[PDB]
Amino acid sequence: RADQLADESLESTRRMLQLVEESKDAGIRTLVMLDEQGEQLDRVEEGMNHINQDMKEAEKNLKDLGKARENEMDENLEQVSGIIGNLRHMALDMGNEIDTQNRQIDRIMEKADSNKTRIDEANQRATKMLG
Amino acid sequence: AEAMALLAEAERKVKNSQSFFSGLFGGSSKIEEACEIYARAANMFKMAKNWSAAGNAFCQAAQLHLQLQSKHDAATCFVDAGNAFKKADPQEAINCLMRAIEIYTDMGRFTIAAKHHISIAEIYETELVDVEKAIAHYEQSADYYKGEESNSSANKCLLKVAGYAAQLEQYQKAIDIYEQVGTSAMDSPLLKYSAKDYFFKAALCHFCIDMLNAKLAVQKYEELFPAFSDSRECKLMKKLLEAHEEQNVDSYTESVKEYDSISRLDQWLTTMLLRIKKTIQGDEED
Amino acid sequence: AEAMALLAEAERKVKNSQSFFSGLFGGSSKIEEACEIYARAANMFKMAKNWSAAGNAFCQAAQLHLQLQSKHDAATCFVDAGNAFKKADPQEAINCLMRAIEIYTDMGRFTIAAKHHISIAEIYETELVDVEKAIAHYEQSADYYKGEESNSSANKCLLKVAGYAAQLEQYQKAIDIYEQVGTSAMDSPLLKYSAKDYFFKAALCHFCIDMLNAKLAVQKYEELFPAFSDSRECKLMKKLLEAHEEQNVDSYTESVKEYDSISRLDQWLTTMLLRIKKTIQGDEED
Amino acid sequence: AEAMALLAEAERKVKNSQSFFSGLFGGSSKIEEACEIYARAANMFKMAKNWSAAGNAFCQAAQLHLQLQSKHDAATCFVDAGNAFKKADPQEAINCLMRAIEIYTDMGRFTIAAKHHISIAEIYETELVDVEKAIAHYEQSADYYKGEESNSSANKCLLKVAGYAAQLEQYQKAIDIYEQVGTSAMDSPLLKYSAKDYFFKAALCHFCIDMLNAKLAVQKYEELFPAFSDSRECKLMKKLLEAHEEQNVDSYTESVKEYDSISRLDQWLTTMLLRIKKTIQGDEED
Amino acid sequence: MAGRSMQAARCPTDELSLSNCAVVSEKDYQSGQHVIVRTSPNHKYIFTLRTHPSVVPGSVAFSLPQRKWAGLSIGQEIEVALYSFDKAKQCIGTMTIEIDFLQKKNIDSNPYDTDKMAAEFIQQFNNQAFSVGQQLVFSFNDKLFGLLVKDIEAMRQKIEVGLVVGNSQVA
Amino acid sequence: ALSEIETRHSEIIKLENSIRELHDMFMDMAMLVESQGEMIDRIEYNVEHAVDYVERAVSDTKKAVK
Amino acid sequence: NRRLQQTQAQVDEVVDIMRVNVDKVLERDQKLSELDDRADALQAGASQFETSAAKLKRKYW
Repeated sequence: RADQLADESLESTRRMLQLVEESKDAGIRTLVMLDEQGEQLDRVEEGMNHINQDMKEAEKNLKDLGKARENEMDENLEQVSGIIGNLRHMALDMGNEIDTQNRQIDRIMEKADSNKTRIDEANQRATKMLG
Repeated sequence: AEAMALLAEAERKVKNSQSFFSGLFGGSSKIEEACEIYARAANMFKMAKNWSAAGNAFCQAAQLHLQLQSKHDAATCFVDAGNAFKKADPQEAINCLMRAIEIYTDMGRFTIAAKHHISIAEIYETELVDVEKAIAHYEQSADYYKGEESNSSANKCLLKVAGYAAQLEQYQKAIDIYEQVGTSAMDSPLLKYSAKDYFFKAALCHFCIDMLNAKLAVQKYEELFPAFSDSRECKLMKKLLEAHEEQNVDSYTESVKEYDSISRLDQWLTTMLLRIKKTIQGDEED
Repeated sequence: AEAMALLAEAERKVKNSQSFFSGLFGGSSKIEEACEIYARAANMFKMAKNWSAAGNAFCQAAQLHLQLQSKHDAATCFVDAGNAFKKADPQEAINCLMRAIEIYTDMGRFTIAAKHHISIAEIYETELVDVEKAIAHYEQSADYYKGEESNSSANKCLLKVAGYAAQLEQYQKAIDIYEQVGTSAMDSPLLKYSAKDYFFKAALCHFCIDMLNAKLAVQKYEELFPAFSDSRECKLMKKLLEAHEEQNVDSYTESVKEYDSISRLDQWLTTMLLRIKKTIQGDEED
Repeated sequence: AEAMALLAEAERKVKNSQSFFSGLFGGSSKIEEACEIYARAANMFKMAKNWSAAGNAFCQAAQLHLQLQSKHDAATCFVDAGNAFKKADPQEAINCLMRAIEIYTDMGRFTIAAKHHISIAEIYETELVDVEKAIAHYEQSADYYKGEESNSSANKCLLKVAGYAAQLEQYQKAIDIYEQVGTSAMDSPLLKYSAKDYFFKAALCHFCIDMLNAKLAVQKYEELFPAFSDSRECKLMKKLLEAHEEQNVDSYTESVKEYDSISRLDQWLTTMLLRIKKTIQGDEED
Repeated sequence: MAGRSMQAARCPTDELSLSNCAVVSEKDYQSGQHVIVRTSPNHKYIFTLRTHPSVVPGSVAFSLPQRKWAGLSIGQEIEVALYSFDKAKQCIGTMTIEIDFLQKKNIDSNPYDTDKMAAEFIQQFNNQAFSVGQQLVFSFNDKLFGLLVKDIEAMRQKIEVGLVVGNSQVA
Repeated sequence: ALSEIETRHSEIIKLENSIRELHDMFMDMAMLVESQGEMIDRIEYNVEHAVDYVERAVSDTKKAVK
Repeated sequence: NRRLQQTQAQVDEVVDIMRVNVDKVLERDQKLSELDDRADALQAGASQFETSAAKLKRKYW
């Protein structure tokens, strides 16, 4: 048991790597997207802004027209440590991407709604002058 | 079908109507028509990877788009142009972007202005190698992000500013930035982990100080050895502060060698550590 | 370019026209123009770093927008004003937001109302130090979030509520909140691991009880000796409950010293721990 | 602005006009006016937290909207009604949502139809406890997701289907679902990661087979010992298969106690593991 | 008297670093005057001035030792004010100092006559201010040491800060 | 010394334990973020396209007054 | 040796980092989930405006 633990747990330290390494792989796909999506939402936000503009004009037109075993076991830890730093790297990129976009969602939701109203009002004045 | 044909038709219509042809309403429908033409051309140019032609074409459509009276859509067109030129053959990548921000900024759109502002400072460094002009942008942009309460982005920029400020000898101006970005990081228990590296950078950046500018900054740093995250921060520092106060360019140059084990040094650290390495040598036999 | 000129023209146009200016129609088209003017001014006042001017300017454009009937975009303007005063030097940061919510709320927009509602309680606490009103907001806001079934968000706010409820002596009312937020966070296996801290906080918060409650809550908690995370919750608590029931202010302040290694104590914990540490002595020397 | 008053006037205008009222044109807008009224009512109903009434109000504005020809914004109203009743104290949360999907479905909006479809099957289970219909919905919903290229979500629902299918005796149908969701997961080497647990669940689910359906399922599983994710799936299984093939309700009951260390056993696993723990004794005593 | 804002700097040359004196500009003060550096409303330090061209107007340069005692910083802002001593009851008549090899690189066991140390110390640090617990460097026979004031007496009244004169007896 | 060798193991496992679970989170993570990634691919679609629907409307309205 | 009993918290600290990372992302899901029902539903009304604006074109233009 004594050795079945100083080695088995040692295998866990070795595994402790792929465990925190597979996490990076899982983090990459996330970050890679969070970044890709970040730029996407930029062109997406343009939509809420593009519509925000046109609607103003559209409304006006509708208004104008409407009217050594332990030595290694100690090293593996250092390995985990070096990787722990990485976990911080992603934790920040993921964090700064989350907070920057959440607030972006706010602006999107705002303008999107603001324009929704203009569409409804215009749709109630246009539907009548149909055909 | 061909872009070379479209550019031609677009040209023969992008002319302010006058006299009888102008009639009662010359209309901006012509200039806009041409804009749509050039956009259609620039795109197929972007197909044959002609880039150069794509970009210059977009510049045309956008330029006319200004004569149309619609600064917004034009601005984003300038962005399209920048996107072409950037990953292209010629330059203008810097021009288009400047021509875009001059529009977003004056239009009252800082939120996006900073978005392209950082892209700008990001190119003016990794390409033009114009650090002095890059930092100015990383900074002004961070001011905008900080204006939009977007702490996160603002810090992303500040790190760049200070990060490259120390490279341009601006060490004190660097530590100040690290101190600010460091204080405005504790209020958020979601940055605690990162707050270390900040203190490490700031304690490393030295404006030729000989005192405890760092020996005091290391103390301000609340740490408890069995924390680790922190071990990758002040531990080494302490050992560096002793090696400097004793003009020993061997204890410091050895510590950088050992520390480069538990935590590899990036190009930044390498360059600075070497500068500090020289501040010792020139000081010993002087 | 010239804000001081725009503000002037701004007021010179925002006025129900008459005589030959009014003709047959007049109002909306004009007042809106003024709204755009003041927005344009407030913007450069923002780059000018005046803030105060920018804020009051947005207040102007905002108030004006209402005189045109457009509560929506208006309220969003009040948000801009709030953002201004916030990262500015004067007050009004709280007023703008109240004027924003009074609109979003009555408009049937609770999803965004809560968005600025939490921002509100956040300023009213971090700045105004008005905890009694802040809690009222964090709570009502959480109710809105809970209505949208935005669980996580609602919990964020509740955590705020309880967290600042234990600081205001309201210990019992805090544990209750931790219980609610604990029962509505078990069905989701993405919050299992987290339900611990809740039980830890709830067990720490003592309404000066002289018995179980905490010894009962620690029991209600599901733990296993092989648990990993649970080691950072009740395992400590038990030892604390024993150091309390035995009025031993030597075993409590010791175990907290050990725990401050495997899981560092945040400001909150420290504050309450010291409070409990005092209750022990206040039972010894009595 | 009295609620019940609005509810009255709304009724005064929600009716085909006639006499001098009808005049020249009809009233396709009258019905819309009424919808806006009831909405205004449900607003203040949601204010006083009387939800129930708010929901019943939205049902009215929504039903009326249909009598106008506007399925879109109508269905959205049915959603508001559902969110109301849901967070409210009465039922109806099931009716509004069904009346919502029939619209999102007939119209051509399956993305959103499935979005509410999962909410539905989730309520018909955690509330009404009607799994026989919940599964039906979880499934049809996953089908829609699987047609929107939306693979993940499709699987999200499938997991629910099989998950609650095995908890209803449908053990075999469950392993089959796990096989499908397991095959449609390898195509994405970005899912390789979760494709384990599926094999674990499938190997655990037993329709009382006398062969080695599990010893075969664990074989089909490509695993490598040094692997980590995998050690949390088949490794245990093998040991469980041996403890079953040897009618030993001790090695199995102890192996499930050990695995519970390295990997916490959720509710599901527990229930099923116990079912197998009884099949062993039952086979010993058969 | 009233005071004036200044900026901490670095010691010009080693010569001024072996005298334990706050180097300043000739366009501000003069070699001989005394001042009191103010960094906090609870921390008051007294130094001796010594002009030098290298120094820039509106700043006081200190040596490494001093800067490791007063806890200053080349860049921060300090308030320096003129200070006058009362030679009638502040002159040092017997000041004890703790000496120890400054550099661990030059550590020997050879004998060092103290009488000769107190004769060269008063001949180099004459007409200067010293405080209880002050740190500095001493150059004796091309050998650097680390002094540390322990007690200061007048020519008996124990004083926190005194002025080393010619007939100053050091131990 | 046995005592230290046994106490060692005790702390090592308690460490090994906490590890394995943290790994469990990323697994579920990659399954969540991706399930959300597809929920955005349609957004970008419905957005830049809605810009076309609105652009076509604002254009027709203008040419309906001049 | 001590590194083992020590490094133990070097991860228990990260176990908390992800605990928030898993929550942060999930909080965005709901923010984007609702935005998915108001943004898509938004253009839905735009479709009504596209049809209405198209007809006002075949009558007054």
